[PDB]
Amino acid sequence: DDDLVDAEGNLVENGGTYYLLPHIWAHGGGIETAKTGNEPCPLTVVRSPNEVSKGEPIRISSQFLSLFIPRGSLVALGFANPPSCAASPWMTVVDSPQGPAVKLSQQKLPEKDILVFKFEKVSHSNIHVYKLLYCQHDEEDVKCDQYIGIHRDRNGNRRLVVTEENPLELVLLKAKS
Repeated sequence: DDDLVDAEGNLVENGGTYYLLPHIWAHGGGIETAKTGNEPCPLTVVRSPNEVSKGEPIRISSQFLSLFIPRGSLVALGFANPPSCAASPWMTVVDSPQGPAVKLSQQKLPEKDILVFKFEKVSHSNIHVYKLLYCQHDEEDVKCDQYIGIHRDRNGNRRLVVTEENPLELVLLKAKS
């Protein structure tokens, strides 16, 4: 099984909320949302530039009713408290000229569209660190080797998108009740 482990050494609970913090303190803070481009509201998933900030608590769920999450299972990431305008708390990946980007949606999407992430163990580390993989849809299946990284746009928003270098390396801190 080899279940995902959180920042404090305890197994990650399937469906539990966690702050997705960068391994390296300097990289910034937690995950949030921001209104960018032509969006009518905060639909762009970004990383806070402030270290002291833990971002939004994020629910991490697989497609099973298991208590924990085996390392190779696909996961969906949703905000515990999504911005009012999103139809559901779940993140999804949307194509574009710039490339695939993590966004929220104004409509409820099918599971196959939100269960597109996968955490990957970062080797050479004492605390459990994980890269965040994006899993596209080949035929009817899926495949993940594209990593999610950060792209700072013209206004300083550190948008989460698929990048080819400097992928996110997170630790999952358990959010409080």
